[PDB]
Amino acid sequence: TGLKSASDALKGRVVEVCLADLQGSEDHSFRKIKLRVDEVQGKNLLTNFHGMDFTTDKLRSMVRKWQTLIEANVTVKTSDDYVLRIFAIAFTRKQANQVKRHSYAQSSHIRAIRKVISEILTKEVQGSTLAQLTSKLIPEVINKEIENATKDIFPLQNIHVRKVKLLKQPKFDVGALMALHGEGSGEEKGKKV
Amino acid sequence: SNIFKLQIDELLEQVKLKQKHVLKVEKFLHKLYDILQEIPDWEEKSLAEVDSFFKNKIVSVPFVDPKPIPQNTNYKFNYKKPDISLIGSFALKAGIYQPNGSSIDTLLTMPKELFEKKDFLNFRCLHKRSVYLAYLTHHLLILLKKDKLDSFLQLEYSYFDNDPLLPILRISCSKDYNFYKTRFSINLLIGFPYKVFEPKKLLPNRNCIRILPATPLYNFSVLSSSTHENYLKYLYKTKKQTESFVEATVLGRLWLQQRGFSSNMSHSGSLGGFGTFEFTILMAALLNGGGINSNKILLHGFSSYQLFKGVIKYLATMDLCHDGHLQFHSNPASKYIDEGFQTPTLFDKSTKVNILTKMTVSSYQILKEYAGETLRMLNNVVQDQFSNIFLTNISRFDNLKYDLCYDVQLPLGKYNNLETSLAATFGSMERVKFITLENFLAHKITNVARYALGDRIKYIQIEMVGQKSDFPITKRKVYSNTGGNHFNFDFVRVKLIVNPSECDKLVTKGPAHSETMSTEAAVFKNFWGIKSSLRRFKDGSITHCCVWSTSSSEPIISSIVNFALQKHVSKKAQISNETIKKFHNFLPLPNLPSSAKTSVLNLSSFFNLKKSFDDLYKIIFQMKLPLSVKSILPVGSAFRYTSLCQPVPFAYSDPDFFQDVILEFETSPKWPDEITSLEKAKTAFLLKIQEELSANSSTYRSFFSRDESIPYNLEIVTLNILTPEGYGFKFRVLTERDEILYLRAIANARNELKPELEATFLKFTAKYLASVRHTRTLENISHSYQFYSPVVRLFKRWLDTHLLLGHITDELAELIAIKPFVDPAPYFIPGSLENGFLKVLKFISQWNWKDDPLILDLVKPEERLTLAQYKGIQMNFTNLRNSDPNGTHLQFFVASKNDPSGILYSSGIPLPIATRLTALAKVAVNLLQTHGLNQQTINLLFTPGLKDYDFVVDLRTPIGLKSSCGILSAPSNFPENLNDLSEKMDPTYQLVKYLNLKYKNSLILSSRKYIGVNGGEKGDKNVITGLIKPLFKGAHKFRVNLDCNVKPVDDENVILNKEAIFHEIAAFGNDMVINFETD
Amino acid sequence: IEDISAMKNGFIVVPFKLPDHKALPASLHFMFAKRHQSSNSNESDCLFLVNLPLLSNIEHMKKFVGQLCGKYDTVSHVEELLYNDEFGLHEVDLSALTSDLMSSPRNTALLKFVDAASINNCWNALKKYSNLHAKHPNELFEWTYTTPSFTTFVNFYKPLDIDYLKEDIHTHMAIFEQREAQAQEDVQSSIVDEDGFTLVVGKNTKSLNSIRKKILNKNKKAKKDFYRFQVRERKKQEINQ
Repeated sequence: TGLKSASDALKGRVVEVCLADLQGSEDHSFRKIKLRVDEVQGKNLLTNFHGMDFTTDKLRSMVRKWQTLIEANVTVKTSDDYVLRIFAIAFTRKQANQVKRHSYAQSSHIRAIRKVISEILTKEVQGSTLAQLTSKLIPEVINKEIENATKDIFPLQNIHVRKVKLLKQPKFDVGALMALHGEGSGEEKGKKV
Repeated sequence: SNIFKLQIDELLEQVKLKQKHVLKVEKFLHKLYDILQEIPDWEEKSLAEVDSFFKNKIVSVPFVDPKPIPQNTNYKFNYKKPDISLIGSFALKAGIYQPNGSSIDTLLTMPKELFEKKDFLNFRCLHKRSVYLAYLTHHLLILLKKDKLDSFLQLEYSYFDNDPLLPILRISCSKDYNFYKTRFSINLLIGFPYKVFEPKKLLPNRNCIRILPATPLYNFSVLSSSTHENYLKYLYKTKKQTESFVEATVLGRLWLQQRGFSSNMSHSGSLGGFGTFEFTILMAALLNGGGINSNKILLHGFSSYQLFKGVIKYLATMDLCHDGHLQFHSNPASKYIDEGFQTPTLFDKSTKVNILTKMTVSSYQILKEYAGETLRMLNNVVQDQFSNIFLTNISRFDNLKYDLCYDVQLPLGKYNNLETSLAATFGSMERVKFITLENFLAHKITNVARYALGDRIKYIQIEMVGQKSDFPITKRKVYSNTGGNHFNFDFVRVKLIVNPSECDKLVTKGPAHSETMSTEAAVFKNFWGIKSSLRRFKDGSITHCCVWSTSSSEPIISSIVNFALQKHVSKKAQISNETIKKFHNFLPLPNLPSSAKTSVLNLSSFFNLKKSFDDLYKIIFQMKLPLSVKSILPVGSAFRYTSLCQPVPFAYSDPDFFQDVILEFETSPKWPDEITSLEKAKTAFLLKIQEELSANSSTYRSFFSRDESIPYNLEIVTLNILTPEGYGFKFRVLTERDEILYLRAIANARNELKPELEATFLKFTAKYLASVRHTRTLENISHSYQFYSPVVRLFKRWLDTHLLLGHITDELAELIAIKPFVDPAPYFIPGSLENGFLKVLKFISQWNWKDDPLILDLVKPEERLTLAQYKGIQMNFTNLRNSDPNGTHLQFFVASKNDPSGILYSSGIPLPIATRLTALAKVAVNLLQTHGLNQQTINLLFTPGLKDYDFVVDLRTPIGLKSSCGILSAPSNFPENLNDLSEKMDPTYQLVKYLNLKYKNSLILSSRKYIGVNGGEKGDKNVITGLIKPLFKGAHKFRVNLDCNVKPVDDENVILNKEAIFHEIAAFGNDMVINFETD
Repeated sequence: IEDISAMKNGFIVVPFKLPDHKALPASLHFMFAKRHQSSNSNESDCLFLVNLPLLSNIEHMKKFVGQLCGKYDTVSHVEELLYNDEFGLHEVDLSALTSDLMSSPRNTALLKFVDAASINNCWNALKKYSNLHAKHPNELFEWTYTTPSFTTFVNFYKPLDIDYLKEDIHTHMAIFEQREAQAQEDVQSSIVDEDGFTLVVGKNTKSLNSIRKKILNKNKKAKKDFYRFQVRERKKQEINQ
């Protein structure tokens, strides 16, 4: 109706979908994501990436006693002017042939691991846009970068990113959104009198 | 904030010549006012004798229509003599030494009783002004005959401030007592009493004129031609208070002149209506006010730059036309009421005249964005742009100020054909509202343009080209039967600066459909008629709208202007613009289904390329290698929306066909420590990728090329995936063991091989590393700068037509072309392909290398280079220009946040090629200002070369390659083996590459790589031009380090073996070559 | 002008024709020649060939001396071409410059012979050919262009053959990993200097060239108090100011 049209009653809604439902597989059965409605055209809501989050059962299924969890977070501004608070969790593994039951890190190994986590994931951002970062963290490969960069210090099973928050977003740029989706323009029907 | 004061001081030293050309014109002014002191007077007289007075003299009388008749002009004249004093720029010592020739003022007021107190009727106050000027004209001719100066001076009727209702008498010093040198004209304008009126009939809504419409032009003209001296009174008062005023006058009128807003007039199809004394009296109002709490925005004590900043900031933020204005009085405050007048408005309470009604609404509207842009570019501490603010001239070209320029030919004939040629109304109320047909038709055509475009444009300007504000004594006015008129133009130039997000929107909606139509729906369907329609949309919404058809050649704004002209102003008028048509069909038409009816801002071929890459990227991430693929990501020109041939499926002979993509894996520590085994391990990974792709995705086709672009590593094999959708991709592998390995080759290289290997490492950085963030920032910038991609395709077509592209890199072309977008100042952002391309060429003509870099920030308007970053790239430019000052081997220093080193994209270009680029741009800008924007001008601008280039080796093909290159005037398949791709492609590019690579010290070659963008209708005409080096001007003796091709005739001297070298050029391309020429 | 047949400091003009071109209405190319000798492997009894033809491969230098032998009955051990850097692709050797293993002027070429009799024979024989062109240009023995520029070089768009570069990658990576494991074993044994000294070697340093290059790239505490003379000097410094 006039006085609150529907296309601006929308445009603020975020939806929380499952990455398994968005990607067809089931190894993304955790890791829900948020899509923010930006532009309405022709009974379609075109969305953009708004965040990422684990389910609580995943990290409760990861936490075990007799190890340490090193968790880090950095507030990074991308190659757009999106600024993101992006998190990271990692758990200290025990090696194969380790007979002591503990496998704790000595907290300087925690500070050094958290240092290289912050450095290399703030190198993975700033060197990405939002679309490039999203396509980077779909196939879990920043976790492989953390694992390869950190096996010099501690073994570190199941590193994950676990949470990505938007903080500020630059402007709209309908052209950039429609280049993320695909084109479209309508000349429609005409009244027949 | 340091060098601005030195800029003000050097500017005043450049503009001041105030001792030499001032006292001699003061003495000739002494002679002039003594002559009009000794003029004889004239008694009380009448019209039935004044017609016989000026019956067959040498001097005519000017007038406004109708020629006044004695029935309703029972009128009388009294010739009393008024006082004389000086007014204006000379009176305030604000004289500027423009080579055009500035003006200078005389005071001719009137006594208080000689003319009756009924100045509110039908222009006979200005008719007694005209007969006053008529007898002063004839007897001033008499007095100059008796003072013998009939030789060199010329007195001429003109229009005071381009007003057809206000003539004046100007002396020009035409060809001790001869004079032909300084600013020429001296004008003879009048005044009135300070009280000619009743004070309730001065605000411009009033009326008493013949058949209640307002006459704002009329009661502004009588108020201006009364008061030319109270402005001097309180202006001199404010000049006695503040001492920054005269500097503010000269630099503000310099600003207004160098962006072309001169106070000539506006209403009659003139850009302008704003200038020096309006600027300075509003400056004085800003001194004595500016706030609703009587906030004195300015103080009369500080410097001139702070005062100019305050005035520009105020008239940038504060809107004066559409909602509200600030009133100021003289004999002071400035109060903001929120009542707009639909007129650029600032009001008085002393003279009681709206001053800026000589300014029109659209010219104020565009001056407001000019002042806002000036505020934006003087309120940033990073750069140094006083040349952009004051020193450059932006109005000297007809095209760099306005994105679109249409020629309205109006062959309507005469006044008695006006009724049934002009499709508007013409009669009483329009003629009393707008005095002449000039400003009547101009106001109507800018209203029709504003309604026909709406949000499809930003601002509008109307120019009556060919308008002459001077006329001889042989006519009472300006008689002009020019191009089919009887008024003061020949044709019309309608000029547009657009909103590039909404030009080619093919539906321009009105309001929605109610049960009974609103006033907007009424005027919309009246305005459109046959085009108007009622449409329901995909979201279920009924709007009034109209549908246009995008062509590649025509922007639909052209069809909108053409329709709204042949419906609402005339019917037999013509609208021409072939500049945009020539520039739009210079871009190649892709062989796509229904691609003559596409737009020019349509990137859908690029989007289909990106979707085919998305499918390939999916299967590569889902295949399983010994290392997980970290990032596979595209870096090609058609991924940053740059390629000439926008990608058509199944097109081998496009040199931008195979798009570069870079993949990298996890950081394995088992990468080999040596460069050749490293490249062989990378291609072992590529061999694994290729065999798994040919195992499962059999619809993809794949072979292996061999990269040769990075020198001295000869193992860089890249595979090429041919998608089923019809596209091709060169895959590279980047490791983290590449840059450290190259850098240690720099480290332990031999000591005279280090710059050579540094060039190798620069090629590696430009290809692998820096290109990724390059294509990322250009793809993120090209959606906020809408016209960047078509002006780059046009600019690289220009480079390939003039055959430079084999030396100047495409990323250098892209950075050169992005400069007038990310830094459009002092101009606006390019809203047309024409404006963008000509602004690129204007910049590269204007860009002097050896003191100025090309450092630029790739950011959207409204990530940055800070002050430290800007000083760092400034300082390393100075480092390079003191290690080499004259540009021996680094010719361009273009740099950004993604590359602060400059040398990266501009290494390896020869000084002949760089000087040919700057010279060809200088040639183009001087020829464009010489001839003008014409079709033959644009055609000769795109004629290839024909200059001091020496060889023309002309080569052809077995088959022209535009069918298999996708430029239509049909390949849809790949052959059964992937080596017929070779004979479908063309060899001229790497042929001339190998030839220049061998002969690089003796002569430098050039060709065109896109063979039939420029090589005719078939795709065959490709030339090879050679230029001999600066060493080879004599005949040297044989030493060891010559690197030439020898033919000595005597024993000492050796000369070039020219016959054998182009014979073996012909042998290297002996199927391709057909012809040789030497200039 | 034709009769010039010998330059200033030991050089020889050997000119030859160019075949039929469709757009050239006596197209002649030159070869500078100079004999020289040294004592090393392949710089002794060599001919400096300057301004050699554009990609003059092995086979038409081979037929050049072959029809020299079939025309004037010379001796020629010509099956080799050296220093033939035509387009400028092998100025440096980046393999040897980046790593030690698998390792250890402009427009010139090296034509080696084996016999001093052969170098004197072919030197005076091409001097005779220089002189006989210098007196008459008519029936010189010439360029038989059974075109090698169109097959022995035209690879620029032909794709590389799969099994070929497969086998190339296979044998190259085999021999490289072989001598790389050798270079790791050599440094990770107990390097003992021949007096008694034992070389310090890292855990995973994998070569000894790396050790010496790390050497080449890598080529106090306090007190202003507490001493009798130091506090005496600072007390006199307070006296100074």
